[PDB]
Amino acid sequence: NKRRKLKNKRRRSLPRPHDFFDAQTLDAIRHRAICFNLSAHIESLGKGHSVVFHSTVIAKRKEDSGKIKLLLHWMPEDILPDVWVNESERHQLKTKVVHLSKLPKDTALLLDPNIYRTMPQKRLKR
Amino acid sequence: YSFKCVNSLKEDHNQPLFGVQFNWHSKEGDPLVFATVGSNRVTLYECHSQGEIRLLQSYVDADADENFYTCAWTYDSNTSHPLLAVAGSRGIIRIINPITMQCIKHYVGHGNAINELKFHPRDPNLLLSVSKDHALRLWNIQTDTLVAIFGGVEGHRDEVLSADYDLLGEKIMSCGMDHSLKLWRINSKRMMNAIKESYDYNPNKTNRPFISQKIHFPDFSTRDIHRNYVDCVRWLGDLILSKSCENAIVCWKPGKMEDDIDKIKPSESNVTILGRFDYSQCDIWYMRFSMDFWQKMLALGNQVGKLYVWDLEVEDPHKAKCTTLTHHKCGAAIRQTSFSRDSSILIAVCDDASIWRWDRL
Amino acid sequence: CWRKRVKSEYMRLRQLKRFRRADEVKSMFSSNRQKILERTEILNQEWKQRRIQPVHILTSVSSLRGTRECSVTSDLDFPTQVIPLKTLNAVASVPIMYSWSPLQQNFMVEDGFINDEIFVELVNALGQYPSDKIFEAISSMFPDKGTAEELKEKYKELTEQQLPGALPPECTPNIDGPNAKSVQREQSLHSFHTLFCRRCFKYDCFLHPFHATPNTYKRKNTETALDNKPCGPQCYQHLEGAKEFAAALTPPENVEWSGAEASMFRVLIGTYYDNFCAIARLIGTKTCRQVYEFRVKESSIIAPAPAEDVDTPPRKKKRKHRLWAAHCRKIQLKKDGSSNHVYNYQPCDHPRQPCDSSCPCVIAQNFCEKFCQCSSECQNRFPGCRCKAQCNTKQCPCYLAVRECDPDLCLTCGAADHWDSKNVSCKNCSIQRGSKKHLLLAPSDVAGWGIFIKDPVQKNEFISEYCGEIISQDEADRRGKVYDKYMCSFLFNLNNDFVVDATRKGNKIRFANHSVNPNCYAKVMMVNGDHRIGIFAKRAIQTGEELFFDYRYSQADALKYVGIEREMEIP
Amino acid sequence: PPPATQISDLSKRKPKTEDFLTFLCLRGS
Amino acid sequence: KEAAFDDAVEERVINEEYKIWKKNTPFLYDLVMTHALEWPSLTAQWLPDVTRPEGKDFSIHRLVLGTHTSDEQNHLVIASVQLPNDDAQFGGFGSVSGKIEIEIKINHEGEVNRARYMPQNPCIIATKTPSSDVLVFDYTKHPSKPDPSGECNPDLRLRGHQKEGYGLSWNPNLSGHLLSASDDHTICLWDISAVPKEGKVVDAKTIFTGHTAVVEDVSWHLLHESLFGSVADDQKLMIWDTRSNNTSKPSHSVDAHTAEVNCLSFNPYSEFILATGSADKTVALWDLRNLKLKLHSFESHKDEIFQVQWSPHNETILASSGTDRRLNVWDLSKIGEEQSPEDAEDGPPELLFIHGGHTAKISDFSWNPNEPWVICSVSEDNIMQVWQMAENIYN
Amino acid sequence: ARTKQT
Amino acid sequence: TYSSGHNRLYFHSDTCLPLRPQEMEVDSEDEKDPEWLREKTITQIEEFSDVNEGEKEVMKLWNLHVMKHGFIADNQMNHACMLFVENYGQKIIKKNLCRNFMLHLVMHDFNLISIMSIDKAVTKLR
Amino acid sequence: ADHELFLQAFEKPTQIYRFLRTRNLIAPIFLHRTLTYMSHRNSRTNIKRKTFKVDDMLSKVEKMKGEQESHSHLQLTFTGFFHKVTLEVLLVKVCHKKRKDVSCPIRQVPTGKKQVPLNPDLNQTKPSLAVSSNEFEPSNSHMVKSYSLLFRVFVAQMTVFDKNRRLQLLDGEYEVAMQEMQGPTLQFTLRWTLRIFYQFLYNNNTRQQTEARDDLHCPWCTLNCRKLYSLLKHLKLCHSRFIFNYVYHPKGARIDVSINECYDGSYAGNPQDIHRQPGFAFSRNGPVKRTPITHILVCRPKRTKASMSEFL
Amino acid sequence: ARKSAPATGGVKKPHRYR
Ligand SMILES: [Zn+2]
Ligand SMILES: [Zn+2]
Ligand SMILES: [Zn+2]
Ligand SMILES: [Zn+2]
Ligand SMILES: [Zn+2]
Ligand SMILES: [Zn+2]
Ligand SMILES: [Zn+2]
Repeated sequence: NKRRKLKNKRRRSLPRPHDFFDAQTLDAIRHRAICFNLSAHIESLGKGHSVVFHSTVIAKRKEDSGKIKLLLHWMPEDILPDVWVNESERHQLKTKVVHLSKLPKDTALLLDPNIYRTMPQKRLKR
Repeated sequence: YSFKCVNSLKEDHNQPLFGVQFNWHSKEGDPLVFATVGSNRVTLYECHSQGEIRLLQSYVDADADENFYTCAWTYDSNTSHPLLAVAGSRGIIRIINPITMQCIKHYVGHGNAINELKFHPRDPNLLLSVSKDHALRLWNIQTDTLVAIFGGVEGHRDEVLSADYDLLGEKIMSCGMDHSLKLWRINSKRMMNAIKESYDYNPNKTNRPFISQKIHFPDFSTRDIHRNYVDCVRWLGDLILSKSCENAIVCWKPGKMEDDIDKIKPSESNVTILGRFDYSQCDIWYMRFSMDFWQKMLALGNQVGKLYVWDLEVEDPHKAKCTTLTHHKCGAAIRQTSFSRDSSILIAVCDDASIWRWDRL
Repeated sequence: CWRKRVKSEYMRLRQLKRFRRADEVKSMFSSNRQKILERTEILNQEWKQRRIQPVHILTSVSSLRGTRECSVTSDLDFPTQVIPLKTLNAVASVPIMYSWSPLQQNFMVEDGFINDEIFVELVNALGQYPSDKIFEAISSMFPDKGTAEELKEKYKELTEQQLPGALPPECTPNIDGPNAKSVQREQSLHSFHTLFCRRCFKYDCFLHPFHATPNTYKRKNTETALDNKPCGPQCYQHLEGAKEFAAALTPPENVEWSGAEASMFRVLIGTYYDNFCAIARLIGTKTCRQVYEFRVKESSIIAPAPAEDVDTPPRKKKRKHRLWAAHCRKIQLKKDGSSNHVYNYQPCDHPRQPCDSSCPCVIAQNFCEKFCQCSSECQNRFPGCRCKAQCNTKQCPCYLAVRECDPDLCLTCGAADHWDSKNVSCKNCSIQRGSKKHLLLAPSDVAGWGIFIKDPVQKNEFISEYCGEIISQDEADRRGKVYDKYMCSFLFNLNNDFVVDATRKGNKIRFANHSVNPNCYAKVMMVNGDHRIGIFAKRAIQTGEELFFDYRYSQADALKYVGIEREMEIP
Repeated sequence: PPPATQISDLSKRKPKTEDFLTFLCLRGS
Repeated sequence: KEAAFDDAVEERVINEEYKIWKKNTPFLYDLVMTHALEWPSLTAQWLPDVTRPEGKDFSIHRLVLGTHTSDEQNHLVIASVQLPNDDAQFGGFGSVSGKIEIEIKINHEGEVNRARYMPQNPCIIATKTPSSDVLVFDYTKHPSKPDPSGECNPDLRLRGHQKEGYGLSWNPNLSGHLLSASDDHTICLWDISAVPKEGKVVDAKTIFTGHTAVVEDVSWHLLHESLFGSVADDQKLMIWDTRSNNTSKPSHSVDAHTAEVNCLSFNPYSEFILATGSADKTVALWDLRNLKLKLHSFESHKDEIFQVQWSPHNETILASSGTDRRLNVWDLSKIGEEQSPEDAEDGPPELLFIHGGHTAKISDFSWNPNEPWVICSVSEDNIMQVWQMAENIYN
Repeated sequence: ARTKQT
Repeated sequence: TYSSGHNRLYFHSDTCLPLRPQEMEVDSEDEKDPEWLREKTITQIEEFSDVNEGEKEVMKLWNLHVMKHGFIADNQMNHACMLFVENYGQKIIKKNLCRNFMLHLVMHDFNLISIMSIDKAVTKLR
Repeated sequence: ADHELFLQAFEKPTQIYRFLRTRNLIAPIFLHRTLTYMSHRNSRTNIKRKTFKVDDMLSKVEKMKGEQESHSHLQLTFTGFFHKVTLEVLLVKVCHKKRKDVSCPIRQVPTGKKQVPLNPDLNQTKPSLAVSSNEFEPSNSHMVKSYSLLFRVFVAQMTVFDKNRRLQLLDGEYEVAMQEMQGPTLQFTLRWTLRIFYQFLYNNNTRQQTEARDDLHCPWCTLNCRKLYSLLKHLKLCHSRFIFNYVYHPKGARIDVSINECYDGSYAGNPQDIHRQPGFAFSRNGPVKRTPITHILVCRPKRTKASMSEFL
Repeated sequence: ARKSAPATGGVKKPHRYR
């Protein structure tokens, strides 16, 4: 309207508007949420907004000079790339907590197969 | 025929199971499987030797509070897979593919609760559903087109709560809460044309919907059989078996004994009451009897769990004695029964969510 | 003395009868069993020609963890089984709707064991074998038996189906048939006159009771100019004898004068009364000279054609509306002082008596339409439109109280012409013409099924008529008890005598919901002698907007049935 | 129970079973 | 398959996201004007003219849209929208029901792949076709109501292609020069300045075959009448120049992106600046003087950028529409500036608006002239929404 | 008559 | 908020199935003469025993014609009889029951048609 | 109201909202800094007189500053292999995402064969070396995402160049860990040349009191709303599946969270698609006809101040 | 309970000059 009174947001009893998010999709969400919590510990160690990564040493490096380094591999796998850290990094960076926003946007889609999906994955046109 | 109790299940939801059907389309050698519908739950079971019963599958309508009280089995003629149609209080039909484990079709349009489902004996794709909306709808499950609607000005004036194809699928005898039994012929010219046009329809190449046939006028109607709610009806060949609140399953026939079912007129106003089956303690309604595939035995249960099995192969089943099978642990009202295709096993369901297995000999 | 013998014979005959019945049901059961065996055999053979894939158990694959658990226990030694329970995909439910039938016009409808077979068996069994003692005995012991005099009369009678059968008392088959015997004109036309309803031209009227006055009513016989003209070689004139016969009215030959031809000649002469040329032309099995000969023979047999007619001398320049207004003012000041009620219209016929205070329509406070047999210039009749524009204004008489434009009376407004076209200019001939607006059915707000409008409609525009089945008020209360217990009523009050029920029949407009602030209003209009309910737009309605109209319920009833007002911040 | 570590009550309802991270928030009995 | 189940769950969550955005619409926009076209539109470009009736609290604008149908006839429609010129509004916020009306429709020989108007003569509109030819239409020579007979004769047709095309742009300086690109590796040119004797058919004048892959949209230089860019599936941007006496070697050629490049837009307010967008989820902008060097790239889209358009009335503001059901508007005056941690959490400083109002691929979009900040975005799900970002987001 | 259940 | 057009999914009144957008354009699904009414009039005519076969057929065809065309006025029955002759006239000759229709015409006793209309209808039937 | 019903009714929206937490934290739906009621986010002003004639100058200066490394030669000489037999080494390259294939094209090139004596003894040699070539050209670097090498005696993949084409391997002795495909180790050397409370209500019979520390953050999506008004607005708008009532509390706030029974969780897309049969529904295989509708859900909001009186 | 409609309105008075 121009300036007249607007309609109320609620009344006595209106017909049900249905719910598109059914219990089948909700069961899918619950399964995927339990899987994501078991893998990433988002709601336990990640403070709800971060996913934790556990580092395992793959390669041990000793350089030409008097320095050594270790290769880090992360438990959730491809969500984070392998990096090289010095010997002193052990027992100080065993588990790193990375915010959901700081995760690499190309590999953050591998965390969960519903984070983003190209809906018409099969395209009849361009 | 003598039956014995070998198994007595009990579902966890503790809600009445108003329906149970053996999969009569399974071949010989593959195991016996049946489905029991009750509350919002649909379950599949398997029958093995020596009383062994195995819960195979289970489906639930977790939203909108569906009360399943019907089931019916069929197969996919193209791909040979089984299909189970379920319906209930919401008036929606759900064709379930038990091997792919998902509901593959819904059919909304019944104006009220559906309390019976029948599949055409000569056509798996044709499904019949009666409902509280005073009408019967014949659905096609190949193409999701409603072939016909049975009701209207001369249809049932109250809840249609049972129907049955004749054993060759040429007619349907429907019974409702109006104490009336009505006959609808599918072998008519217009109904065959309706099936044919339902098979060759696809919305993607036409701008018009499928022209469903509205059949207001049945080929027969009678209120002379029962004086109360007639809650079950089956075809004993050409003689119609009908059940109501009065403790008797009445075997009757349209017209006089000289006339045949093919030549009765829509205006015929007389019936022959040629027999009745006497039982007791089954006053409450929506209790359903079900003869076996060969129509040689007829089973029914009463409010106290006494399962009356009659022998329809006797010369005169009118005076024949029943078998009144019972178990001391039963007592809840038997809702529906089903025999195997060979009728070697008889199953039953009760109001306390229990399944009882009886084996012939 | 005769008691025990009659009792013994009655028991033995009834024993034979029910033994025969038992044998018949045995034979029927055996034949039905044979049919069952044959058909089940062919079905079983059909079932063996394919293969069905066996269903296997289910395990949690999709939604591996977090699903519900389904279990079944056993009273016996069998172990308890547990399997994952899977949820079926949700399906969009639909609102409840009981069965109803389409209707674009009203549909008037009306409001221990015992059988007759045992009485017939008693009559025929005892009738085969004075005999009054048997009836007296069978009435003496049995409390339920009696009327021995009728039994004795039946015994004296043939006690057999000696009646003519399906033939009526006056057998008048199709005239084109081979046994169409000659009968009187009223006898041949009796069915049409009794069954045809003039109010809506339907044989066996769907909304008017057949208990109405037949075609035997006063009418003018001046249907033609009676112009004299020769017919041809055979004619009612141009011959000396033919001319003499024509002059006398105003030798016969042994022609093939069939009974059908004679009956049809009688029928045509009972409607034309003056011209044998047309009658000869219409009947192909007749010669015009022979036509005149048979007419002369019939006139000498019973009577000639009277051909009585009237001219209605009185007339005036304003003999239609001013005295109409005076008569209406008189009837309103004497009895029709208020509009608290409205009666159903029924045509009144009199033996030349005038439509005084004893007239059923005048005492019903209704104007006589063209269906009344009042008079050609009945002062109580409604004259029609003189308006030369749109008839949606409160200044036109027909629209004024609540009435539509009669298509044979309102001539200038345009309710007569373009009968086969939607393009009309009267705007008050809509509900008669069925000029309904396209409506869509969809699950509405407030309630379940509601009606919606496709294209926008301005205010005071017509929307589909509220059709239904016309019932009585007592039947209305009867079925409305059940409807009220179901909390869903389609009853629309039409007048003080009848009421429209849209439950079992109707049109799309039956789904229009209720609202204290509606976009539509309903008025009961007099449409060609019939009260019909038209739905009109109270304001301009947008496309796709839901239609509401006030039910005018009592406050308690409105609150308890349709109390959902759709709004909470209106003030 | 009124205490919540970060969102603990909402994190109880989602993985209510399946031996998930609810083992560390048993205080919400 | 599991793919169908994931698609179903994605549909549910996408609907929930649309509900959340629709709930949050008033605080992100100062105009959202939705419409569900009866058939999805692959093209969206505002006509330059604007009508401002006296005393009316709105103005009339027009669109160049299309209908890409399933089986029935395809039309080149021109819409008419009403926008709230005043601060009050546009019953409703203006006319009771008049907000969007489609009164222009010309029958098409296939779906409207691309539809662009001639800047020197907006009445004539060139359009691409899934067929091998490119057709031009003058909506002043065709009836407002389409002829239901069938195909409609265009003003004329342009050949020189062998299969479907997507690239199209008119010359903003030379009146009568058109560019098109197709799935053939060839970019063609036509002289439409004067073809009276062409007989409804105009053949190609010069064909540029430099690329070796699917050539995507080609856009002329805004201020220079002889240069035009080109992007293709060859993962390279090559900038061309006419009157060069050649058809295969362009003026420049640089590997634009790591994937197929399908976008091109020269900045109207800058002589040497263009921006490209590719399937690598990045938007890149170059400089004409230093083609060898790519001096920025925007990383916020999720699947694939399909349309990049420069905002008129603003030199430093760019918009890209992707398959991620998001239309991004980039204020590249904020490139690489400091931000608070929760500020940086939302995205790069170059981002100042994500359009989350579409639940499908945004097929095309176009800023409108004569209104500083109004965009029209069309998607494959029939939903076309004219929207304006909130005022306080900029300035 | 009525009373679907016991 | 604001809306303009059809905001919801519509259904068929007779089947309660969803209404496709292609189905609204050229179909209102409500005709003046439903088939159930035609069958009802046929059964009701045959329910009467006094009327002969020719009378039954005459009332059959006349009722069907009137329901199809929906005549409501007295002045439109000359053309109604003409249209009955043109449309159903071939059925009368096939039934060979023309005498009982000409008998139906004489209607005239109800002052609905003219005698000239009767003559014209009988002439047109032949 | 049973407690289990309360738990189910409050876990139905919690599940979806916490899934949306992750989904929109990785793939945003809109920028919360652009919402009118979190104007505190994006503190940087919009004032700018930016010019396009200095972009190239700045970029060239930055590139010249950053142009530090542009370097670019080994033989296999296989040796033993630590372990508590033949081997081959492959240079495996990963291409870039293409339309043709949904996965990153991965390819390796053979460069020789090796024999590795298992578990060599200390000082028993009489660490292997790598093999390198001109396989890292910038023209090829544009094509491929990154460079890597693979071992197999049991696999071990090693990356030489990062995603930014930055060298990460240097001259030194490496010891990788084998995979099943400490423990099995391959050794080699090479050189390269307000305390806010929440209350949960259900049918006025089940009640739960929850005080959430890290307050002013959204419990459902951990969104940081530094103002209480902003938090309440975010809850009511983004999380409308509940009904929130703000009640004043000493030294904080009280929010009465209850289920929104009137939430319009219907399918906002095509109305017809919700009644299609499974499989055919939500096909997205092409165009669909639908009746046109026009929605004006924003025309000109009044843009009032951040008044706490909006919630009572 | 029955849905109702408003009643009649009346009939025009005879026309007469002032
Ligand atoms: Zn009548
Ligand atoms: Zn009267
Ligand atoms: Zn009168
Ligand atoms: Zn009278
Ligand atoms: Zn008038
Ligand atoms: Zn009038
Ligand atoms: Zn008029």
